[PDB]
Amino acid sequence: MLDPNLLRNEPDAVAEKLARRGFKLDVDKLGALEERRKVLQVKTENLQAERNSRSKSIGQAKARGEDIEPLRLEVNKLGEELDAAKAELDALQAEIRDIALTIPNLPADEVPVGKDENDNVEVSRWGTPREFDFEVRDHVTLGEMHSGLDFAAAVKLTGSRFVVMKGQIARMHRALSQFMLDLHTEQHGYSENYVPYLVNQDTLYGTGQLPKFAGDLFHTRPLEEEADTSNYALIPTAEVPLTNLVRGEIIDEDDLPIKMTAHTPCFRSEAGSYGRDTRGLIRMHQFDKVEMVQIVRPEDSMAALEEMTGHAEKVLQLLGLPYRKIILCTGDMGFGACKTYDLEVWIPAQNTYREISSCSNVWDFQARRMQARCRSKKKTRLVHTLNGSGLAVGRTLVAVMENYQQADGRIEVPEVLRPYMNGLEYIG
Amino acid sequence: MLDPNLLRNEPDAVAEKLARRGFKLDVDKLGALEERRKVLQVKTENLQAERNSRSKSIGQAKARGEDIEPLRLEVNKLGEELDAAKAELDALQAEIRDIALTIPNLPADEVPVGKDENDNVEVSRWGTPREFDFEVRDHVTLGEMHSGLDFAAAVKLTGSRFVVMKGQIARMHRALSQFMLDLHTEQHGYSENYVPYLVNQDTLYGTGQLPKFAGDLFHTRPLEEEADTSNYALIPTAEVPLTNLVRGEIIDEDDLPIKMTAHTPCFRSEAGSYGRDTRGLIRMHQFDKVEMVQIVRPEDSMAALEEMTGHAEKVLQLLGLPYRKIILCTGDMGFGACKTYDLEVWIPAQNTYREISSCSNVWDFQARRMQARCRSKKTRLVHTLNGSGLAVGRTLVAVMENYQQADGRIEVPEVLRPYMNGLEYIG
Ligand SMILES: Nc1ncnc2c1ncn2[C@@H]1O[C@H](COS(=O)(=O)NC(=O)[C@@H](N)CO)[C@@H](O)[C@H]1O
Ligand SMILES: Nc1ncnc2c1ncn2[C@@H]1O[C@H](COS(=O)(=O)NC(=O)[C@@H](N)CO)[C@@H](O)[C@H]1O
Repeated sequence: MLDPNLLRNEPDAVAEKLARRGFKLDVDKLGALEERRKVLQVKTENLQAERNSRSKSIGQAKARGEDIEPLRLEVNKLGEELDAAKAELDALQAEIRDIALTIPNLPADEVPVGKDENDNVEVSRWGTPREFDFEVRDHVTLGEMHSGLDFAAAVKLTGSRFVVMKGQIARMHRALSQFMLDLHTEQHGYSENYVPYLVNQDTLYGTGQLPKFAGDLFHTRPLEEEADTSNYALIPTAEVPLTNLVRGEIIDEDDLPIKMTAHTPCFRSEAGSYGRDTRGLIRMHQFDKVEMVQIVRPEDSMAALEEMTGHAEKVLQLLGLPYRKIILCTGDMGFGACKTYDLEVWIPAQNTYREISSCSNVWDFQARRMQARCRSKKKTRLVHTLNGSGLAVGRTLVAVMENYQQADGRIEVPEVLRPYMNGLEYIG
Repeated sequence: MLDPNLLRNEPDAVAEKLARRGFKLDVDKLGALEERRKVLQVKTENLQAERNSRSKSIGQAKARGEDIEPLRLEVNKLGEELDAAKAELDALQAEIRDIALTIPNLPADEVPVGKDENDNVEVSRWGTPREFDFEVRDHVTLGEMHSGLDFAAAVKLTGSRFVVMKGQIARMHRALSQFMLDLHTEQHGYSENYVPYLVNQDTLYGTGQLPKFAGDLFHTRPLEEEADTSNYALIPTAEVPLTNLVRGEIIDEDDLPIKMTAHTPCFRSEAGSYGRDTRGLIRMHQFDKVEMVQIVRPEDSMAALEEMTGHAEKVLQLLGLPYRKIILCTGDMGFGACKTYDLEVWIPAQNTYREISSCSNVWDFQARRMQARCRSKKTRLVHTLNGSGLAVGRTLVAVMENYQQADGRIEVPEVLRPYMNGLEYIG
């Protein structure tokens, strides 16, 4: 959610910034509801003052031995008028909240204006894509050769967009997640967390999956013994449970930043992807990801974005994987982001770079939904939140398999993963 | 599923064995359906002979120049009767299979007869429970002290019977999983697998979760774009996807045994657990577990059960955790097992042992459902086995409580220190 004061005091300036994202805010519809809400708030306050005064008059008339029936009739009338005005105000506030919950975040001023991915801007590059002296194989072919990636088995067990990994390739996928968690928790200052992989509706509203993106998730049916409290969804990223750990809290500013990481499976319906990324591990219903989340004071979020993006870049550099860093344009950003960097890793068989991390500054947008606040050394204000992949493990495995392949199909194990793979030098 | 030959031709002998595990086979109902099936099979044969004979008569009457119209109508009526016979036979065969899928496995002869968990038999015990010179703290209190187990945060994110682990305790939980996978893959001969955590209905029938235990699982709603193919359930154990990897296969016996391991989250509704293990990590909707699965030739499954149970015992021994090995009696075994060992670990704050692994020989029960066979020639069903090596959450409970110090710090078990960047103590 955006600051309601920006929506009430600068609705036209807010609408203009939102148009850059391709979002059309109906200023006049919201303004008419806000005007009706102000009228109803004044009415409820007037009715409450009038009812309270008439109640004091009853006490006095009763003590004076006067007839209290005319006053009792008035107090009853006023109580019902107050109940009607409160019901109308609650319905109006709900209508306003429903609109407010559909609005994407305001982009930061330095975000370039653009309509889609072609308008994103490269800000830096690292490393040189390997020049091969043989015909490269993609990760699916490499995984078949080593009996390490089995998509057919996953279709039998479950369905499309799942995988079964086996043996040395499964060990390498595990080693990547362990190297990532260790780097972030031993060198980058994040605290490790084990989280639920199912979450409730309050959590989904907190991070912005709800109300607009229910279709992007897998939902579980309620349990018979928890009939009214188990409408859950599988997490699409650890950003959702981690960010919500501060929901409803007031944190002392001196206890910020809070830096968290977790390795979890991530579940996505991938709706709207018919025929998109049908090869291999690129777009799965289930993928592992090592996530970074930061909860910071509002003054420090742009600085924290650079730090967190650097933490993701360090994973790629230590793995020897060439990449490019892109700033997303206004039209290509996620709902809650105000500024995002994507890291795109070189994928030899595709002869292009593919997204391996998104790092975003969410400003106070999720903090507002979650009422996550901070207190200065005594008035409170919303914190800022940030999230970033460090990294998507499946896509990192694709990049390692393809960039480290040898002419005979073996895959050299990157130096940093060897201590996690019992010293193994090559797959195959 | 049981061998259909045994159910059809020695139902009372099968009933005698099933009654020892507390299951009453309805021999009368099954026998009545089987007789209707055999009668319909004969009726179909009578009808087909009549249809072929009347069709042969048409050809003769056509060559002679006689009126073939009455014989043509007779052939059509016989075709309709054959159609009805076949539909009734298919419906009956489905009804018989539906019943067959509700029957538990036959217990092995050496399984002690008993009614419930009080009739289980202790086989062996290892180690000696620690004697404490201070008041024992439970894992929940220890987890609060170190800001490492946060159940209230999990209620806020999700609901009851979930947890959020943080910091050193979360790292210890991870180290346990890594130590277990490395032991099984590097010393015990298991192949590591990454598996789906959602599975389809065929997979659930393959391992026995369906038809009877749908209420034990979390089910996902179908996806709008996979409307007829995405009725999935979250896995309750990696046994489900791993064992189904051999579904529909004919394996050369020289390629057996197949030994697989995986580390996965496990999801369970825990229906019927009102007020049982309300506090802590012992009974959760989500828990991690390092699973072992073996696919073996039928002659080797009892030896494989001893080997696999020993693999799970080695995790406890290496972690210095006292335990007991129990053989479950007939009345306390799970649906698909023919023989199960319960490894139970010492839990200081509860002053008792709690199950940390179940190791089972499933005989040919899942192999039959999955049509997983092997060739030595003729084919036969493989045997399947599964065993926890171990449930990670309960192992964490056991490590936290058994290694606690007077001041609330927790000594890190020696074997986990290389997986915890050399950390000696939690705190
Ligand atoms: N369906 C998918 N299959 C495989 N990898 C995926 C899939 N969807 C996303 N990813 C990977 O996960 C990364 C992060 O996903 S994201 O949606 O862009 N961003 C987030 O989820 C944020 N919480 C930051 O991690 C992507 O950059 C991509 O590498
Ligand atoms: N809800 C739960 N929460 C935590 N741990 C559990 C839960 N249910 C079972 N476990 C643990 O998981 C172990 C194995 O579970 S089991 O159902 O007994 N058996 C299996 O699942 C078999 N596939 C062997 O692993 C149990 O011994 C127990 O230690």
